[PDB]
Amino acid sequence: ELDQLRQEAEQLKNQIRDARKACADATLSQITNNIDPVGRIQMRTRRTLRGHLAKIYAMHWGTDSRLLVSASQDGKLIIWDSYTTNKVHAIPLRSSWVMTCAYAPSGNYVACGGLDNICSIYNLKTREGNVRVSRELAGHTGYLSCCRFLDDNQIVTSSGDTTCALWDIETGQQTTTFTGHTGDVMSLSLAPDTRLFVSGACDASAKLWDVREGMCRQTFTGHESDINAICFFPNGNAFATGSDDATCRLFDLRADQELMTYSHDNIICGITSVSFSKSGRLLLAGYDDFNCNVWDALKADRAGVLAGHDNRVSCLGVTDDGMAVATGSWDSFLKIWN
Amino acid sequence: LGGLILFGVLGNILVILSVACHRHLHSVTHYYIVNLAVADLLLTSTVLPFSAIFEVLGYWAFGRVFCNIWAAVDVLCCTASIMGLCIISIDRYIGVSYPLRYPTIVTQRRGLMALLCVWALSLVISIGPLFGWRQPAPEDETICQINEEPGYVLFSALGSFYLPLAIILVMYCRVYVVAKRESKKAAKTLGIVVGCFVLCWLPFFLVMPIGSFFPDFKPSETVFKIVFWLGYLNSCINPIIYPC
Amino acid sequence: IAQARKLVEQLKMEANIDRIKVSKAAADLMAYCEAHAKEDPLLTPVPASENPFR
Amino acid sequence: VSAEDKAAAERSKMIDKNLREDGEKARRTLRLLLLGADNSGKSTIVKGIFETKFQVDKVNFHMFDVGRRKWIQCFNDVTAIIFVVDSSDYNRLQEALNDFKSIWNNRWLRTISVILFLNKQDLLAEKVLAGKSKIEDYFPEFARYTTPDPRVTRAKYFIRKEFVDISTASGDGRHICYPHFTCAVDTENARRIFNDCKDIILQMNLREYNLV
Amino acid sequence: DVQLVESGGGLVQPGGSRKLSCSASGFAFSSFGMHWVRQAPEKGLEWVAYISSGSGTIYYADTVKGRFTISRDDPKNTLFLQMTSLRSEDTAMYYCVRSIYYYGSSPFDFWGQGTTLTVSSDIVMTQATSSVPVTPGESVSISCRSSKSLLHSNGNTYLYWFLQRPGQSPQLLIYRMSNLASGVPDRFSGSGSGTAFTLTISRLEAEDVGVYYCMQHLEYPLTFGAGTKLEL
Ligand SMILES: CS(=O)(=O)Nc1c(O)ccc2c1CCC[C@@H]2C1=NCCN1
Repeated sequence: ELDQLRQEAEQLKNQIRDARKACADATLSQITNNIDPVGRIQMRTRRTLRGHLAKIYAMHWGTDSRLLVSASQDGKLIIWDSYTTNKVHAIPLRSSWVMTCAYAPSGNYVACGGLDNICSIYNLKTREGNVRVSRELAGHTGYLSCCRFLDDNQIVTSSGDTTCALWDIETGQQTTTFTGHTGDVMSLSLAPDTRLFVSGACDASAKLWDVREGMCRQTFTGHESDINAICFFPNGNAFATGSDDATCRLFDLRADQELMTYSHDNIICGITSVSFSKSGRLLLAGYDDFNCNVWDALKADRAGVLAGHDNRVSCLGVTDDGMAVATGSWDSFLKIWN
Repeated sequence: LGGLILFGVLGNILVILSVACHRHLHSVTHYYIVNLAVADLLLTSTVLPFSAIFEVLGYWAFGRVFCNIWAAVDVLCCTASIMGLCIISIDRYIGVSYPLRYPTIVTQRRGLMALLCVWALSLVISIGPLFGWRQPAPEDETICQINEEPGYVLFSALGSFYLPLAIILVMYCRVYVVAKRESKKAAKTLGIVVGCFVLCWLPFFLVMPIGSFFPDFKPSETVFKIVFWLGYLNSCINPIIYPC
Repeated sequence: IAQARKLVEQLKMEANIDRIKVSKAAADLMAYCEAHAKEDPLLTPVPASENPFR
Repeated sequence: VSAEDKAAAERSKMIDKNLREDGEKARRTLRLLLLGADNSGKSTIVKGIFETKFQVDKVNFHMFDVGRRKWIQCFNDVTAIIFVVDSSDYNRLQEALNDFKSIWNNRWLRTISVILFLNKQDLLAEKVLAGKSKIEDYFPEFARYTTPDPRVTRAKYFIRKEFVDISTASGDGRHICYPHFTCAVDTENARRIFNDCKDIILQMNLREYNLV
Repeated sequence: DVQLVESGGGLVQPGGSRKLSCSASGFAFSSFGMHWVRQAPEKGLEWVAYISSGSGTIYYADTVKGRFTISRDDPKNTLFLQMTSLRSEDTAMYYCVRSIYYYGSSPFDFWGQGTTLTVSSDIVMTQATSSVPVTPGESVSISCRSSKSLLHSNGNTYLYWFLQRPGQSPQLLIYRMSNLASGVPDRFSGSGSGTAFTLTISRLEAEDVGVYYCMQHLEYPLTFGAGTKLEL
């Protein structure tokens, strides 16, 4: 019985690989070979945010493209006004070990989590004038590595117990569980329509999940190490992953296969963060060699380097209007580039 | 001449910028390096150009009112630099003798107190001549002369070099004892650190009281200028070695 | 034993997805990138008057 | 430039002051990462994520026990790692050595010193005296090893020699292992951790001051 | 839950001294800036004084500067206004108003009750209308004018609208000329440009009668309007 099922699974994987091969006539490099190159891009540090006294792990932009939130080892979740570099809020965290933070699309809530296996959601708009914790989602049996808001009441989290979860903040219990990863899930990216999302794990695998039914639709492989970062294309028909093998990869949902690989012989260090520009032409990739790189997502050519951090770059995000890029690092400084 | 001023100002500005560029410089041991760099920057930016113009022209140009102030800012900057070296040595001694009690001994709201006390003592020493205790000024304003009043020379020289020197020597001897006990690398480093300070300041602070109290053994003007500029050399050299 | 059955069920579910050619998807991505070139403040420098971060 | 902007800036400065106060308060604590494995007795070495705080000589130590592949990079700035090994069980000794080698050669722990705690030495002595199980059965090198009861001392020194052989290889002196032998009824582990942390901080300060 | 009670007041001889107290409860009093605003027995609202969070900044109106001193005791959650040499023009009703200042905040959101006191250049805000008779269910508009443009270089138009119902303390309706205060029905809307603003209410209902005030927060001193009185 077990041998028959294993042989059937091998046959199914061979069929999937053959189907993917049959639907690969050209390549993204060949099609965009006659396109006009982006050229040289030189962003400069417009703002430098100081006030964190330890390594910064996560950073999320608000939907107004002006407020942002960052989380550090000092037990601090700081909400900054990026235009004037004014600390709008400073939230003390119950657990000093936090690896992720999120900003609600409405701007009324923030979220954080880490080695405590809890997702703490803090309400920012209270009559008392202080930021209080609104909810504490529990149920994951591993550390939380990412969390993203869908509404003011629904949040998707990825944990180190090889599972993802869609919660209900009002009730405080999981409404959907996403299983199928064998290693720890390190990142997740919500689709622009918020009907699907993608999760990358330590098994060098990315999975596309449908939020409604709650099952994996497509599985993407090709990395040779743990996937640390993942981000959706602006139109929601593709996504990009960064891994510890010093490579970035672009996968297409409709083609169900890899399109482009962004790597260089000089780079031998893993990617900690990844993001897309508003147009999707630029892929921002943060590395642990103390600097970030900009890739021409259609030509796989490095269009510029964001340097100015003296330690490992941990988080990297782009505003919804595409004005600026915020990059955090382990030197406790997060910078804004334009 | 000018090259020394440029080198010193560039080194001090670079040290100041580099300290603020990273948050690892949040401890008092970097505040002290910032204080030393600020003192040397102020010196090489304000005092040193006037001294070089004095050496080039050979006569005061800013006037008696505007050169008597130059005889006090120079003292203030030099004393501030020397006491900055002293507090750096004290901080290193406390950090070496008490490793895990250093944060609860050398604390902000106390390191800042030491930082302010250094400049307080520097200004107390330097406001001597400005309030009257100085030699009778010459009638000709085109000449500007140092304050060779024996009492002021003794007091300023003592409280500016000899009092800091004893503290530096004691603290660094204890640091050397601990370093050799806890385990030649420390010997060379401490030797360089002490030797730069001594070779730069001891000649001037030895030939000054000698000329002030023993006119028979008064040295020449050329060696006087050399030992005068050795302090400027110390100010220019401090950012080369102390941050590194 | 049930793990293998779940795995083969998942593989059968993922093997029924209809896949378009790589050329069509690449063309769609290129068209999306071209249609929004003028709306990307990072791709092309913005004059300092309209730049929020000076 | 605006009154509301000025008030917001004043609020930001107050937040900055509070953050610096909390950071200064938090700099006076030393954090230890407690590692090991089950049956090693790591929980009783000192009398989500588990935390413990103990004070000695007006110094506060925080020991964190998680439960070591991905999250361990979060502990790249701790003062020391307390590794606990159960030396009584020779069956798992090679597993413990492999785990210690993995911890020692980790890229995010290349500057962290390890305070090794060879736990349950009384059980090791009892097993050696009984003679039912022989170390040479699992480690063939014990046959020709001689100590610098004599048999218990020889076995203990052989185990410590194996761990120090793992440590000193590819160490370069940037972090030092501090082996110790401990029993369940021992009560001097806090003092040993205090002394080892003092040595670690002293070496850090000496390296900072460009000394030895 | 949020409550600002006031104590003191009463009859004061001219030239005397009096200390008004404002006790806070139900909110983080330490993080809120505080204002004292007085209303004459038959006139509009007059801004008296302001103390920042942490007592780092204090402002007074030129009418009371020198004679009034504002202070706060954070551990006791108390606000004090010490007044000396009280003239006969200082008889009013005093309110302590909380206001927190950060990006997107709503200053003057909560006003305390009133404490009575009977003693025996600046930007001018103009409310041309002094009384508008209206009927329920009919949309009306209140106009206000500014001598200087309240629009700032940062894009914010620092204009605030307040409603004082008969026998009740003022409450914030609209802040920064467009944003709607929390708890205020969507029947209120605010529009206008520099030096000319309007507040439009559609489907007027009961409990909306009373006085409407336009205040500017561009620069101290803070000045109110005359007050447009909507009556049935
Ligand atoms: C020797 S003194 O008692 O006259 N006062 C004093 C001082 O302590 C320290 C440096 C100095 C002076 C005076 C004259 C300027 C002299 C100096 N400035 C640059 C290097 N050397």
